[PDB]
Amino acid sequence: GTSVKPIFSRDMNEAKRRVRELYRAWYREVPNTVHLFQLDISVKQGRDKVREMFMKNAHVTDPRVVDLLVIKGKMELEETINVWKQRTHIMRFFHETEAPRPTDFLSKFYVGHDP
Amino acid sequence: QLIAVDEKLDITTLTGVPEEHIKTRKVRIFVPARNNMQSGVNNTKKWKMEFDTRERWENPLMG
Amino acid sequence: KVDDAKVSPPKRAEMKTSMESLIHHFKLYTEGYQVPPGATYTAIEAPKGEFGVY
Amino acid sequence: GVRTSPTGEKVTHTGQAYDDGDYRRVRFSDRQKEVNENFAIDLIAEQPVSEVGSRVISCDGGGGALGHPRVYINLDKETKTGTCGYCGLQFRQPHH
Amino acid sequence: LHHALIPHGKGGRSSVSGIVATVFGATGFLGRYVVNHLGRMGSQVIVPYRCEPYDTMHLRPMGDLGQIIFMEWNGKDKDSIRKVVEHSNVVINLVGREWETKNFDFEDVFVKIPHAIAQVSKEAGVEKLIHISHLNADIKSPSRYLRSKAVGEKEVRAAFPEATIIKPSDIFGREDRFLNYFASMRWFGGVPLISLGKETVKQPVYIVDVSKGIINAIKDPDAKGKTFAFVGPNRYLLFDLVQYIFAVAYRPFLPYPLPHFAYRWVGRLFEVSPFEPWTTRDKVERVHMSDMTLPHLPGLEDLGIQATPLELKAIEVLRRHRTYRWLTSEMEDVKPAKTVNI
Amino acid sequence: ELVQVLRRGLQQVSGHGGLRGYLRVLFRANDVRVGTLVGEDKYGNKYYEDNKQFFGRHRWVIYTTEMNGRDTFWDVDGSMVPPEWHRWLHCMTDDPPTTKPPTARKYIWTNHKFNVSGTPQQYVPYSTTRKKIQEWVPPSTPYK
Amino acid sequence: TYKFVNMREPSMDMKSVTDRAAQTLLWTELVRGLGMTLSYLFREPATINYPFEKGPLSPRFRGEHALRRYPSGEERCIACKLCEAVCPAQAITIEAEPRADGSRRTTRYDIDMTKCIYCGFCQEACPVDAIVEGPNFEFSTETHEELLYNKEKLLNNGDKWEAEIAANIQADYLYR
Amino acid sequence: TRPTIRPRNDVVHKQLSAFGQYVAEILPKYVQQVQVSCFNELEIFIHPDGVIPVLTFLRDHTNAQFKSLADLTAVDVPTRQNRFEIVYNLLSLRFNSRIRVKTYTDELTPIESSVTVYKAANWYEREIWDMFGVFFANHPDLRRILTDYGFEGHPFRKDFPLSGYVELRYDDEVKRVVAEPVELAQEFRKFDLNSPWEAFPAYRQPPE
Amino acid sequence: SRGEYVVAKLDDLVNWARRSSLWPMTFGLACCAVEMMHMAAPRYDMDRFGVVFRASPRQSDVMIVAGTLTNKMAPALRKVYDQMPEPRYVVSMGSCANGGGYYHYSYSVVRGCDRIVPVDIYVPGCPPTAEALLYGILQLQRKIKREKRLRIWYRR
Ligand SMILES: CCCCCCCCCCCCCCCCC[C@@H](O)O[C@H](CO[C@H](O)CCCCCCCCCCCCCCC)COP(=O)(O)OCC[N+](C)(C)C
Ligand SMILES: NC(=O)C1=CN([C@@H]2O[C@H](COP(=O)(O)OP(=O)(O)OC[C@H]3O[C@@H](n4cnc5c(N)ncnc54)[C@H](OP(=O)(O)O)[C@@H]3O)[C@@H](O)[C@H]2O)C=CC1
Ligand SMILES: CCCCCCCCCCC1=C(C)C(=O)C(OC)=C(OC)C1=O
Ligand code: SF4
Ligand code: SF4
Ligand code: SF4
Ligand SMILES: [Zn+2]
Repeated sequence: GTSVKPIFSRDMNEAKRRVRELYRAWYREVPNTVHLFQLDISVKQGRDKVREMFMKNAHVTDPRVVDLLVIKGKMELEETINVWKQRTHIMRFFHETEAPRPTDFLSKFYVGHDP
Repeated sequence: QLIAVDEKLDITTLTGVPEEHIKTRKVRIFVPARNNMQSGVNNTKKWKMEFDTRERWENPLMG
Repeated sequence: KVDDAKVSPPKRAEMKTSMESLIHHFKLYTEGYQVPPGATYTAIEAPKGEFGVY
Repeated sequence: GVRTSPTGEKVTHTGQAYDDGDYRRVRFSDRQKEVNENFAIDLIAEQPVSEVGSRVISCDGGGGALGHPRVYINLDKETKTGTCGYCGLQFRQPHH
Repeated sequence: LHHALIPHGKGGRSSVSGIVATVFGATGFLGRYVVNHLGRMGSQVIVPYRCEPYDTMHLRPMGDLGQIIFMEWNGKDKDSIRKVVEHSNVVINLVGREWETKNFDFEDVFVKIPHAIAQVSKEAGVEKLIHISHLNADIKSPSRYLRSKAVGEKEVRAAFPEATIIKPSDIFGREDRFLNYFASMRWFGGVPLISLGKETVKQPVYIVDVSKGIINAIKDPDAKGKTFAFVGPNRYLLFDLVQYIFAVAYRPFLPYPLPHFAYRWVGRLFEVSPFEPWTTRDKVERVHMSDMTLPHLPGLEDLGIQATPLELKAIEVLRRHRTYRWLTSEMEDVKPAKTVNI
Repeated sequence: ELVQVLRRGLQQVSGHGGLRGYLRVLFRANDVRVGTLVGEDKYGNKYYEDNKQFFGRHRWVIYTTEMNGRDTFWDVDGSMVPPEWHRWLHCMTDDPPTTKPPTARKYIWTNHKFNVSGTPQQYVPYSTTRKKIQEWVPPSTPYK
Repeated sequence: TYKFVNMREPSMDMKSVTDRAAQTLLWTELVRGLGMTLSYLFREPATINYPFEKGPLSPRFRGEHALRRYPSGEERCIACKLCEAVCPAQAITIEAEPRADGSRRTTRYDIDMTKCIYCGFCQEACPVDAIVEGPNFEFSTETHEELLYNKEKLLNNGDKWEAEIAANIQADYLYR
Repeated sequence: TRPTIRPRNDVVHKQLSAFGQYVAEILPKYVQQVQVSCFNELEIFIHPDGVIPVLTFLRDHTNAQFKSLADLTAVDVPTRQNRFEIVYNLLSLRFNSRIRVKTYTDELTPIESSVTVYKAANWYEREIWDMFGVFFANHPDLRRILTDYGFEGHPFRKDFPLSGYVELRYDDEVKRVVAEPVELAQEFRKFDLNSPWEAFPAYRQPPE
Repeated sequence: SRGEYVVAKLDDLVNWARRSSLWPMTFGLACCAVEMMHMAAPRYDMDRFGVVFRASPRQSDVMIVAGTLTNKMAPALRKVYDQMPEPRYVVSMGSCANGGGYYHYSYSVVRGCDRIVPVDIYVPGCPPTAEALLYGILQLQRKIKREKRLRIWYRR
């Protein structure tokens, strides 16, 4: 039984429903974010980034963890809609200044000691 | 009323830790050894969790 | 300050004269004093209102 | 006791001087290198050795409470003088 | 490799890259981006400056403590060059003017100064030299600016045989004189174009692309004695390019043909300014000159760089030129221009 | 009592060494008060006191016009005050370094220097420790 | 035990009513405020003529750091590293080794003046009065790097300010 | 004892013990423990379900009248199965007294919001959610309060690094403030201060 | 040369005008600002030097960063710095603004305002005394006096 108290959803299906509503809200919001913040990206880039951030957590199987992720995503959306975030806060999702760190063994061996 | 989750605990997606510092880290769990310079044993009572040692380099301006 | 060299540092003249004073100065300025385990909430009437520390 | 390195750089009392091929020398171009000229080792070597007539002497660095913690130095060896571990003053029993 | 010059760290602000670079002309358009890219990864940067120190302040946050060092230099003095290149293993030359003054002509800034820098760096022991030329540099070129570029690159190659020569083509960016120039041409009502800009082809290149190419050429071991051409991914007619510029800035486009001699006279008229001229005869010459095609030279793709199309980066330059009514218009709204790609 | 303050003004004019001295002190220190001279520096600063002024205005320094290497007719700053007159001037003591001179030491700077920031004499930090790891030097002879 | 600040009733007689009406119509309290400002106008200002006049300080004042010497010229510091241990901001960095004469001395003694909080804990923790906070406070720089003090800079500060530092310590040491 | 030792107050100790017994008797369903410290402070350890009732009882009851919420905070103890310790501090002006109410939770179990009992809790609860990641159910407006916009993680957790994971600087290429992985020119120097000799025999633990 | 003399005199005039009228923005973050408030107090009277606080960044000349700069605040500081018209100067006051100070190793503190804006003068202290800040402003005045913009333009 494990006797755990829920946050919002009884099982994974209502969690998936809440995920879909949050995705709908973000997808609707993206063009307004592009217009208001005066971003150089296109609406396609923003919606692809929203999809990427959603798929970053696609492996979660605990409804409580999914509920907390939806709560945090709703917090982020409320921050974005009210222009509490600035252009820098939105653009931090794209890592435009960090150089691309290689993945293969040889390049890591050449560069330094990190695994 | 309870929901009876049946999956092992996993909070990696909620701690805000970057990916590199989850899958590439190795933590050691151990009772620290007594400092051989002293006879007191009060520091050998608890368990410690520590991370693997990464690179340290000399700063060019000050050393 | 309280006349307890395990909590308050001794005078500089005593630290430069007595072995116990030097040892206690060394340990109070390197490690500090151990505080017995426990939790307190202490409040005062600061000029802006009740100021407290847990 | 300053000394100049073969590149023209002053060698500090810690013996630190940049190598002739070290790029960090560029930090001193159009500027200077801060070097303290009063080398403490020479200044403490300049002091005379005090003759005292006891096997154990006491040293507190002078100035009473304004010096260092008071220590006691043994003077039984005639091969070497007794050196204070704090201030570096030397003491000895009269010989010869 | 001189242990103090061994790379260390993660490649960030507090790391050591092993690069000590003296960047001549770092207080200009390309120089600030080059200095920023060097200071991102923890390089030691030497900035020779002739201007007022107030004009160098924007370069200060670009590096960690002690990693950016400002020294005065004189182009006509070799001792200054020697002083600023003594302890460097990389020297980059970005000295240039798009007009001539009473103390420096095109020969002074594109032949004599690069030759002095190259010779002093060679005799001082500098291992790597990067020299910047123009894609359209030509000894027979009508413009003096490209003739001087060709002579100077020949002289630099003579003085520093192992140098790397990079030939970009009309860099565009936030502080450029390419998109801002055409955008500012709106203040005269109509846009004067020689032959309506119908027999001119341009291949502009992004500023970040050129800076990353220079950084990679510094870090590339095979790029020692090569010559590179930095161009964009698309070729445009001048008419279509200016029309697209005015469309992105949401300004009324009124192009008209102006004969070559009349435009040269206008440039000569504008040359009389004691301050920075709005245009010159040389500028008029270079604007209407077609960008050369040099397929025998390595490009940005040979240095691991994918050239950024203008249609992605033009808004960040031209949104400043819009009125209040059109400030918030999105990037994908202005229908990219037609491209003559071979 | 108006004539009294007018006479005090004329006395301040006459006590600065004429009209030229009055103008020099007006345009150098924005003040024309007259006080009893306490002492002079080896650099040229003159120190005056006036116990009838309130705490803060009862001690002051007229700076020299020529310090170590620079012309200080207009460019003066508080860092030019030597440590002994620094202690006197900031009211950390009631005794001038004339009546109570400091203790002489062989290591004490015989010449005070002001703030040297922005000059070729500025302090540049550097690491004062020796190289930690020594590299192996390969032999200079061939191996076959 | 308490008091009220705003619990007084105005009298309702004709005299008080007329006084309040005249106050309303002729603005007497506003004239009182004007009179207070006018009184302040003719007072002597509290301004001092900086930099020619300086604000008062104390022998306990904590300013720029310095490293001291014994009267023989030998360094007082013995690399015990108590100041480094006590520093609340970790502004002190120390490395030591035996000297060529076997003495216990530092090879690196750096203070990050942009990390320092100028609390004086280091000179309390020092057992030999080696590191002090001097009386100097006018040492603004033009670059960040100039505020990273190494051992040479601190020894120069000590050699430069020793005359004032010793007098301040002589004035204060019986309270410590 | 004498001069250097803090004196005791037996009257207050007895009064606090009696009132703790009173509260424990009145609410056996939720109260798990009652304690009175040597410096006369009363603590009541309750079950998480009783947050709203117990607090309500301590606010509205005639004999308690703990009408002021002085402080509400969390304490993180990683070695416990229930990681987070939620602490309420209450002041009663009528009886000139203070009380502490302590409960527990983990990373995934919500706690009931107390804004219906004390309005002052609102921001406090937000801070807990900001600083430790504890979710409060039925909070009228729950969101970050102290950290920067978009900040990931909860910094007051013991396993959160002191300097965090990202740092900020102005980048001129993008003409804006950017965030990058942290690098420190001087690493924070860890000190090992604990003595290997025991200090307080009164708190010695069984050797297991 | 007549032209060199003319540009030198004009440089002198403009430098005198710019350093004799320095208007810092009404901008403070932490305890250091309190000491800044003591520099405008009657004892030091910064207004007697020509130094007047102005709230609008468009009407100000100097940024005095008096207090800790957090990560949440850095974009606002950069924004109100960018909105200062030129010529503009920045004075970093106190340990927190200089290098982070007491909170250098925090997760939410910028380790020195010079990571965000260029800095002309660093005023050490925690906090610097009002007199030390006044010394910093006078040193900035001297630095402005050392400017040679028109001479550099003439020698181009
Ligand atoms: C007519 C309308 C058009 C023109 C509008 C402007 C009019 C001209 C402006 C009036 C000029 C007067 C300013 C001169 C004041 C200088 C005072 C003195 O202090 O300057 C000293 C030296 O002077 C400066 O170096 C140069 C200033 C003099 C300017 C050169 C004269 C050029 C005049 C040309 C006018 C032409 C106008 C445009 C014509 C088209 C430096 O001292 P400083 O360090 O500060 O003070 C330290 C503070 N202490 C004293 C308390 C210790
Ligand atoms: N801009 C473009 O579209 C592309 C330019 N590249 C080449 O790349 C080089 C740099 O480009 P860019 O930054 O845009 O040009 P800029 O005019 O913007 O900057 C030129 C730099 O060189 C310095 N400089 C110029 N003249 C002198 C001189 N007589 N003495 C000393 N220093 C001088 C300037 O210093 P200061 O500020 O003091 O004047 C400045 O730092 C140039 O040689 C240019 O020809 C070639 C293809 C096109
Ligand atoms: C004009 C009279 C002096 C005003 C000085 C303006 C200083 C502006 C700093 C902003 C600020 C204000 C207003 C302020 O009131 C305050 O106290 C809470 C601060 O924290 C120290 C501040 O930083
Ligand atoms: S004054 Fe305080 S913060 Fe500064 S070095 Fe000394 S102990 Fe450290
Ligand atoms: S300055 Fe004093 S406390 Fe610090 S290492 Fe030296 S002797 Fe020890
Ligand atoms: S430097 Fe010190 S006084 Fe100034 S803001 Fe920071 S903590 Fe406060
Ligand atoms: Zn001794």
